[PDB]
Amino acid sequence: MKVWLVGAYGIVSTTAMVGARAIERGIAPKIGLVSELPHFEGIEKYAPFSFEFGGHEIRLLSNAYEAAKEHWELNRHFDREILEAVKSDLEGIVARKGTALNCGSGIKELGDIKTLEGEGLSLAEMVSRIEEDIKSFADDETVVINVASTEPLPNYSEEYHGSLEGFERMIDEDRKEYASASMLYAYAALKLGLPYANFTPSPGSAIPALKELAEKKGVPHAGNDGKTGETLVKTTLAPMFAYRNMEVVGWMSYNILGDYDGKVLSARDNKESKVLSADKVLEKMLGYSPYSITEIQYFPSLVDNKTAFDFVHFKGFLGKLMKFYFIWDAIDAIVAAPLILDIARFLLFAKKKGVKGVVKEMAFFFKSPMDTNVINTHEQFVVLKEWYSNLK
Amino acid sequence: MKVWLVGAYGIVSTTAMVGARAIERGIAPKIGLVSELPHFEGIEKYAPFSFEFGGHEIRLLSNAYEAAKEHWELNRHFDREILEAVKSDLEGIVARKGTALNCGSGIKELGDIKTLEGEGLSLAEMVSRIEEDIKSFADDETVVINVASTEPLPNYSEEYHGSLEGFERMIDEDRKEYASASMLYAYAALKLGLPYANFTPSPGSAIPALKELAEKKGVPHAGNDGKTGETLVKTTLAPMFAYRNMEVVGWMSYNILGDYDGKVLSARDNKESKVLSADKVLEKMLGYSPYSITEIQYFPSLVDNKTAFDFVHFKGFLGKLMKFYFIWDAIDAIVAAPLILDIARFLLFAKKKGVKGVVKEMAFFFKSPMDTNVINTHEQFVVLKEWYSNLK
Amino acid sequence: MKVWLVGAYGIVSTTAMVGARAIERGIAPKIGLVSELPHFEGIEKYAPFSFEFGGHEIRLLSNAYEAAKEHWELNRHFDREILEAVKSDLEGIVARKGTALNCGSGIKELGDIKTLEGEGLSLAEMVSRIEEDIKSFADDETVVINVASTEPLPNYSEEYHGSLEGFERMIDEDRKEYASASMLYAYAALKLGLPYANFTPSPGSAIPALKELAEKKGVPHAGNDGKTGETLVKTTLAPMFAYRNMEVVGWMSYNILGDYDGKVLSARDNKESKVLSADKVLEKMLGYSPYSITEIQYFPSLVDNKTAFDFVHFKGFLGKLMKFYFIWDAIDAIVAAPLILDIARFLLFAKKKGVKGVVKEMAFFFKSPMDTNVINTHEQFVVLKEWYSNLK
Amino acid sequence: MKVWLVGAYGIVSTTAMVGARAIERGIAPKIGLVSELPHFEGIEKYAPFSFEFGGHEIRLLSNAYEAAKEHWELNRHFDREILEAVKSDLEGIVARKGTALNCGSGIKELGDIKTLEGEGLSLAEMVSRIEEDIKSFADDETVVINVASTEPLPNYSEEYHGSLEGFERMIDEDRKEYASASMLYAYAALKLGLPYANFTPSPGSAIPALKELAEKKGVPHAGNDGKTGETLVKTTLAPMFAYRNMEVVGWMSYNILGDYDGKVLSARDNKESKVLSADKVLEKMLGYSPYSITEIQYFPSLVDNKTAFDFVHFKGFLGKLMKFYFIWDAIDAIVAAPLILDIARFLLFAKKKGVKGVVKEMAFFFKSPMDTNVINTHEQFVVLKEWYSNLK
Ligand SMILES: NC(=O)c1ccc[n+]([C@@H]2O[C@H](COP(=O)([O-])OP(=O)(O)OC[C@H]3O[C@@H](n4cnc5c(N)ncnc54)[C@H](O)[C@@H]3O)[C@@H](O)[C@H]2O)c1
Ligand SMILES: NC(=O)c1ccc[n+]([C@@H]2O[C@H](COP(=O)([O-])OP(=O)(O)OC[C@H]3O[C@@H](n4cnc5c(N)ncnc54)[C@H](O)[C@@H]3O)[C@@H](O)[C@H]2O)c1
Ligand SMILES: NC(=O)c1ccc[n+]([C@@H]2O[C@H](COP(=O)([O-])OP(=O)(O)OC[C@H]3O[C@@H](n4cnc5c(N)ncnc54)[C@H](O)[C@@H]3O)[C@@H](O)[C@H]2O)c1
Ligand SMILES: NC(=O)c1ccc[n+]([C@@H]2O[C@H](COP(=O)([O-])OP(=O)(O)OC[C@H]3O[C@@H](n4cnc5c(N)ncnc54)[C@H](O)[C@@H]3O)[C@@H](O)[C@H]2O)c1
Ligand code: NA
Ligand code: NA
Repeated sequence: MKVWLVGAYGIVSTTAMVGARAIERGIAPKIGLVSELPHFEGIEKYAPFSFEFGGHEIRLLSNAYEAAKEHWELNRHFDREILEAVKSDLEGIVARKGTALNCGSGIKELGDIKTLEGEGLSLAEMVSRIEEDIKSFADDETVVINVASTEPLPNYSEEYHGSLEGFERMIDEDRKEYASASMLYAYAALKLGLPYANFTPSPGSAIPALKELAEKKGVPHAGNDGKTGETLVKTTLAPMFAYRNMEVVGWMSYNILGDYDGKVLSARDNKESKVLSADKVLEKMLGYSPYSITEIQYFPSLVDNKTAFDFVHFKGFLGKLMKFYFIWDAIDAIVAAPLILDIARFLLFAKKKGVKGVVKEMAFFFKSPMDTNVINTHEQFVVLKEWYSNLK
Repeated sequence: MKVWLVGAYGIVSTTAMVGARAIERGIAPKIGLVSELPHFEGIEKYAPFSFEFGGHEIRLLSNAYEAAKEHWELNRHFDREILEAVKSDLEGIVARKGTALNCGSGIKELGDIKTLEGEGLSLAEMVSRIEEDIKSFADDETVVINVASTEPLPNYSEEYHGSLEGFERMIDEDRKEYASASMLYAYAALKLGLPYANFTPSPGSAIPALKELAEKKGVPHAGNDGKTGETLVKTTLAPMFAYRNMEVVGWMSYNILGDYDGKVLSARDNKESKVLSADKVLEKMLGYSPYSITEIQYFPSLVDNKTAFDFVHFKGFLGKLMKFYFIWDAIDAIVAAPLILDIARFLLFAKKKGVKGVVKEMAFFFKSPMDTNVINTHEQFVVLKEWYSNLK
Repeated sequence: MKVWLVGAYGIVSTTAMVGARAIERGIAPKIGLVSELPHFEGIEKYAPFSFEFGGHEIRLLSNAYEAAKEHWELNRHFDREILEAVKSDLEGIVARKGTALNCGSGIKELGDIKTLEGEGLSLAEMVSRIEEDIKSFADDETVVINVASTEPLPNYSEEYHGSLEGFERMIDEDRKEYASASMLYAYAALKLGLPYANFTPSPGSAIPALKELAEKKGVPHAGNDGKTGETLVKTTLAPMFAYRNMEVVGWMSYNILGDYDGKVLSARDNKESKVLSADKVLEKMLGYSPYSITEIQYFPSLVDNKTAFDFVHFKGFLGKLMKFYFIWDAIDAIVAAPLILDIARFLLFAKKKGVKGVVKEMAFFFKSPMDTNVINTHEQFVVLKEWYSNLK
Repeated sequence: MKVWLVGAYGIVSTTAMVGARAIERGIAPKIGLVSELPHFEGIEKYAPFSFEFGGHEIRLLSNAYEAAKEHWELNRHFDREILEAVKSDLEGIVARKGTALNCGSGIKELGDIKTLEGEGLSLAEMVSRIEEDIKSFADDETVVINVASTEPLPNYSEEYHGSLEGFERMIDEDRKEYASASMLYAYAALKLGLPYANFTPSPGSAIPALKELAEKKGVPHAGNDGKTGETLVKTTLAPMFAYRNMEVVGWMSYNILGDYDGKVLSARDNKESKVLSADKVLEKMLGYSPYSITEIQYFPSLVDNKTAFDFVHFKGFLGKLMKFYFIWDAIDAIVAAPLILDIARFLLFAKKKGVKGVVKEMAFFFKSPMDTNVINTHEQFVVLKEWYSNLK
């Protein structure tokens, strides 16, 4: 299959790519890959473990190996022997210039960039560029996945976001103020008939205009926001207090990371997307609102080794308060990369089984799952096993 | 309803008793009580929230208030106002002398004791004493719950444990070597037709002889070993790594507590019951065996504020290792006491709905659930909701 | 001795007062009191353990017992038996209306207040009120200690802060914009010849104008900002990495607390004082600057049980990075209250031994110690033992 | 200078050796090296940073590179580029067969071994072998350092350990029962006039017989037991509670590690040396005894990444209890290796300045410092700076 990755030179994207090749060549195991769990035995009928890559970027690099090597040099998150072994393959992956339209002050932190809007292009002329890039690449086993830096909350609009005719009136009118890059790549993927998933908390396809598009076109789509680390523990651990009839009175989450993702999210406007996609979640599981703080702070020595500290204060019998603490030390790109591969495969599956519109049943992968109030990791894994069973 | 509690002067038992009265008088909330969750709306038809208490003890105290006050003085785990309010009621709860038969070197740590075997009695004469105590107390809404100190592994016997005729040949023969106190109270409860649960990891009713008894007599029973704190997190958190196709390569659990339970478990022979009821659990959820250490150490300053430190080391994508830590700070008797009340109510329910034999469906409450390989807290809560739905 | 406490109805102040009486009546031990360590044997010649209290407040309460009881009700940070025992004594402690001048947006969080400036008074007329309150109270064994909510950074001024003639030209001119409440109480204490310490990070006496005053008047003074919890660990633990020739590359401190102090510091302008009095400290011990973040977030369930989470990332041999974590769970008022008593006693001592100006040698008590680059807790404890030895 | 290392193929030893060469070739920094702190400017007059290595081993390997590579393969605790760069130099380091005499059941865990006693040799004939190995190597700038696996407590003897004439009567008599390998290498180093340090908690030179020897021969010696990680925090952090007049009521230390050191210490008899060299330390700083547990458990996934979890429970004002937690994640060989280099250099220094007998002033490096009750890391660093100042 083919996968077009927006943000193709990022750490998640490049580590998905390193990983795919390394497993393909049989020099790495298949751990971390949900689509390789036994209950999904049979998936390789529809989405075999075979990948070719392309994508959009705004940072300047020769190819995807150079990009992979840049993150590796800092993180050493896979062996030098893997890098060497996948070099050749990754050198032939060359991203295309995308659009950083309304992608926040955070984008400054990425250094050297070049974008389509900086060429002067109108919305319609950018859309055309994006679609040309993908369609030239795409086939009938192609999926577009967004793994680009998180954008701030978009400029509000019922007219331009509320319907597909309204969204297309935006492009027609060249009303840049209401378009964000991630809306345009999602728009482009769906107009071309390709499945789309958003691994970031940027709006993407989560606006009505694009939900309506995906359905008309009969195209499956999923998101938003990969649930990979702290929030996975949170949606796995919060249920417990509910099952035991306890009140969570406060829950603190503090995350520190560096590298590009930590840099970008170091901006106030970009940060806001991720902190509000991480605060309403307790309520969806407990039905009420504990005092819940969630913070991201930049901390450069850690690079992609995002580390989180949470503290859960909770009432139990007689209303006596008690305490729980945890700490997560993992590299974000390792928890994230095989999920891109699973999501893709599950997308191809769903496309082949005639699925269209939000694949709500893929909530298991995401912090802000579209078109569903099922947040509890256990309930989401069941919904996912049962979804796939019904369609196999 | 009535509840006969073995170890009636313990902290769990006395805090169940304080709590029951305090809620009865409407001066405490119903938090921590699973039987009060909305899905169990309707239970109060069969097991209303109304309790009268009795039990067996070996430590010497005037009544259950004096006992409650002793633990309170050290722990202050509920308000002074509650204690005062429940005093009168608890002063009229007077335990009966039980049996510490083959209950380990740990029993020394409890100080002043007196037991039936120390009167010289044979097995048959002790059995008679125990049954006389309970039957005089019991009615048709009576349940017997074991909350006594944890016993070591019992002396092995196919003949005497393997069948009810064989177990009764033990009593007949006065073969003390093969009987443990907790087998005799379980034997007595079931011979009298009362439901029984074991909140401790001592054998209790978990031997074939007594499983066969409960069935013949048409009596429901549940256990073993209340899952209240660290192990609840463990069976709630371990699934996550499985759902995400990760390998847990090692898992460390270290617990420190004091007070009587920490004292008794400070012995090598008594400790062994609890550490082996806490080590095989990962396998039942993951299907393989991480390196898993589980320790209990005495630490007197903590009293009943058992605190646990766990560390989970796990492989993910490409086999990169990563780390998770947690720490649990809670008072054991607060996490444990409403469960005694739930278990009782669920026992009365099950009795009334004609249930007999192991109530496997109550696995949710226990670390060593009898007659079931369902350990995952999520799966156990579902099995419990569905059990009760089918019978309501 | 007498102690006038600014913020006399706060938790620190009231718990110093509860504690002093409880020890006086011999119903509490002398733990937490540095002035009671054996190397300070002999201090009771100059500052016996005997206290009478007064102070300034802006929150409305009948007396210091009602105030003590308010914090106790929420925190239960000492026994009910102590409260009862010290009631009478504390009921006869009645604060006087002070001034909240330029004390930040945070002051809103304290609810019901009344202040001198709200009566309309000029600077000179407020100064007069403050001095009248204290002088009526004071004797020759009186010390004034500031334990009031933290103020934001004051409005900058060389003219009005730079000299005593300049500061007094401020009062004369009624230039409120450049005066903060804590400058006026410090000004008043020193004009009356009383020793002063600042337990908060508000400017207090730490401006040149007031340093010059204290010297002229021959009056000892100390500050700023009680080092009681996290920062005590930080100045005790940071040296270690230096002694071992390691580079600290990043150090994260995150604090969560509630109650009034957490409320007030919940404001952006008030928070700023405490976060900049907690960030430059590493450099003073290591001589360079690790990436250091320090945050305070409001978290109401904790009340005065401020809890902190720090993470220290550091290079060692060959430049390999390694990790250290800690967590502090303590009630702030317990760590803070005996220090008020020590500081006072050490102030009276110093006054009697003819000491004047900044008592740099009391750095051991403070996060921002005036007139000294000695931050390392070990070095500060030595400087303090040696100071007192030289004067005894 | 030359350094003879007992246990020359261990991770500490080989990483000291990798490190020394890598710094020598100017491809690594001098971090972690206490002898390179500015207060020891001038040391390179007496002990320049220049090293040649030799040592005794019992595990079978071709040279010190193969040994270094074995630990590296598992731990990757320095770059591949360093290994390659130091290869040649390390290939020419070939250990000599030593003695595992009375070195515990733990020694089984090391796999393939060969030892002098297994050749049949008497004590006198082994001593001769050991001395021949070292003397052939030694010069006038040679030091012998013990970095071999920890031995159990030795078989008790006043006669044979109590005096040098008595110890030599042991060798003479061939009374193996009372000799441990580490006593014989220490005996040999000192008879040859070489300085000796013990980086392990095995007796070494810490018996009177060998203390008397070192003095007669005018030879400096130091130990025991490198204080590198958890215990360094403990002797840095414990003072704080004392300075603040608090009572530590309990202190828990739990360590988990793997690799050879964790394997060997996995034995009950070997473990005992390290747990009793880690329990009496609090008293030497606080003057009383908190409840203190200290444990080591094997945990193979961690290899040399020893991780520790401590919990400190302590009374403060009014006797209110409060809590502190910490966790140490570091690789033991990184914290340990430059100390071998410092200790050596400080040994050569001391030898040249005519120092003889225990160098008590090197306590700073060790968990069980000989001939001194100075345990507090701050006080030990001062004693060390002042020692060196007095002699420079
Ligand atoms: N565990 C995780 O790594 C995790 C979890 C949840 C969500 N995410 C989201 O995944 C995304 C990528 O994560 P990462 O850690 O690889 O970050 P990264 O910054 O290294 O990668 C993002 C890449 O996208 C590029 N980019 C930014 N805006 C773009 C645009 N509008 N068009 C085309 N390219 C653009 C950047 O140049 C960069 O190369 C981030 O939004 C992150 O928040 C990551
Ligand atoms: N969260 C929890 O508190 C928790 C969790 C799981 C299991 N448990 C089990 O619950 C039991 C009670 O816990 P606790 O903390 O109240 O301990 P506890 O020691 O205070 O109470 C046990 C009581 O039983 C009595 N006893 C001991 N052996 C007896 C015998 N054979 N016959 C009659 N009485 C006997 C003791 O005297 C004591 O009063 C222990 O086995 C414990 O391991 C507790
Ligand atoms: N461990 C600690 O508790 C700790 C450590 C370092 C510094 N401090 C500082 O101590 C101070 C008091 O701490 P707390 O926890 O008791 O807080 P608190 O809010 O309960 O007490 C402060 C009291 O001062 C009063 N106040 C505020 N501004 C005033 C003004 N300008 N004039 C007169 N009264 C005023 C408030 O009404 C309140 O009653 C805070 O600044 C705090 O930041 C506390
Ligand atoms: N931070 C630390 O690494 C640390 C801290 C304090 C003490 N120590 C002590 O340092 C010693 C070495 O630590 P390591 O982690 O390198 O362990 P390691 O097991 O890898 O190295 C010890 C080496 O000594 C050899 N050996 C064992 N007994 C011997 C004998 N009697 N004669 C000659 N060789 C022998 C072993 O074969 C091995 O190669 C251990 O005692 C350890 O407890 C280490
Ligand atoms: Na870690
Ligand atoms: Na705690």
